[PDB]
Amino acid sequence: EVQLVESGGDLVKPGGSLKLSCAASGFTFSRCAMSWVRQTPEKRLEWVAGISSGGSYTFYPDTVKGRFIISRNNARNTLSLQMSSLRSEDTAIYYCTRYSSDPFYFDYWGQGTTLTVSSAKTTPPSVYPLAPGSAAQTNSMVTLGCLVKGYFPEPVTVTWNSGSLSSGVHTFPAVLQSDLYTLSSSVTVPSSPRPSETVTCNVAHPASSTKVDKKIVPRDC
Amino acid sequence: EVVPHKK
Amino acid sequence: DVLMTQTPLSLPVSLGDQASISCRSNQTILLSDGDTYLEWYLQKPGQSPKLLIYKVSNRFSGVPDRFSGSGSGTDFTLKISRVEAEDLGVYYCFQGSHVPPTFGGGTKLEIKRADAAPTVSIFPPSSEQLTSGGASVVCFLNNFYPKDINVKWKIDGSERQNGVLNSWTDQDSKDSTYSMSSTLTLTKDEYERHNSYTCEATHKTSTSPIVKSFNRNEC
Ligand SMILES: *[C@@H]1O[C@H](CO)[C@@H](O)[C@H](O)[C@H]1NC(C)=O
Repeated sequence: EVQLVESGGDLVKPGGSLKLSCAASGFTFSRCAMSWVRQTPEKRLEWVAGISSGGSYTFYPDTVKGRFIISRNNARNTLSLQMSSLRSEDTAIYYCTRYSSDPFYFDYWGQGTTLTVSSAKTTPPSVYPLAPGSAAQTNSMVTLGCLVKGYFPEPVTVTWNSGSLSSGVHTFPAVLQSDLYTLSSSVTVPSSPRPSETVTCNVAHPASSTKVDKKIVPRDC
Repeated sequence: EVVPHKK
Repeated sequence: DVLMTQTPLSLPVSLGDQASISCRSNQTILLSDGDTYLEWYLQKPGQSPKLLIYKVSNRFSGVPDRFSGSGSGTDFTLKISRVEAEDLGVYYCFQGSHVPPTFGGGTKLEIKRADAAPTVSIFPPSSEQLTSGGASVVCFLNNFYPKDINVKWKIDGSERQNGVLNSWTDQDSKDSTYSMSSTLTLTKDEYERHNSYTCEATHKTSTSPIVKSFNRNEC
């Protein structure tokens, strides 16, 4: 069954260059034309390069023409995209896509790799706990949570009690303010832990490595 | 060879 | 290029009804061999886009017989009939007939449901935060429907503030409600001038604003 898996997106700076790759497995790659379609952070989809089954023919939109080269090793089945003079507009999830037999539409799509083009220097996060705060107030369940502040680029992963706290949580989309993001996540537990049992909150930030496990203890002051 | 968008 | 307008941008519908998303090109998609290549793709919550209808009426294998596509020349349309909740996602229409192959804007299909009032939760700055001068008062409006919500900050009763972040979730797959977090940020010098912090939120479920608060000196 068709699988297309891509790798390469990292934080690149403007002026830069990256090369993303895509592995196919599950079908005779050499008879299928292939393509790299991209999803802009505003969710609108743009097609950026398309390639014939033998690597002879190469098609590009006017915006990437000149700066992106697409190619394919039909023997260790990989398809690629080498990206030169990047701009910030090129940020997005790049999708390795497989053209139909009837080559005008795509039938399978890869899982995607984010390329970020920016001049912000990466920063770790500061994770602070938010506890019921004032007098709690007792009525079976309580909302506790994390604030993950001041990191760049995305991603962070928020997990409660290593993954056992799995119901109740909500992990809000990140808002980017002045080149630094902020993200928060809540959790609703019955009132029996937090009292008795530990709620730790576990964020981790890939770019800078950084794992932080804060605990939600009751602040009173 | 299969070429995109050409029959 | 060939602009593919798509309407409407967001479409509330309730399990059991019909949804028509429709897409339109400013140039014909009909090539001389009589093939009209307008395809419809689905981006579910979290995953990557799937082919559903391809070449205007045909259905790729595995798509339910409730996704049906019609139209010709320049106006095209998808009918999802008897909508079920695992159909929420963004529907994109596309055209491979001319290079470059363009895509439409997207249609979020939203599952309509009975209203739910929010659950406001307001948190005070943590002492940890304060030992570097920041102070961000977080407010959580977890668990509600419709998306449209009003949220205001008032410190001491007077004022209100700009210098805020608001972030909403998508429709929840097992629940169809939304959640949102509003963060109001101040400094230690600002936070220490004041006393009552308030989160004032309003929905369609209630005439008096839903209201959560704390009296500042629990740092
Ligand atoms: C469709 O719209 C785009 C943007 O306005 C334009 O470039 C294109 O030429 C239009 N197509 C036709 C056939 O006029």
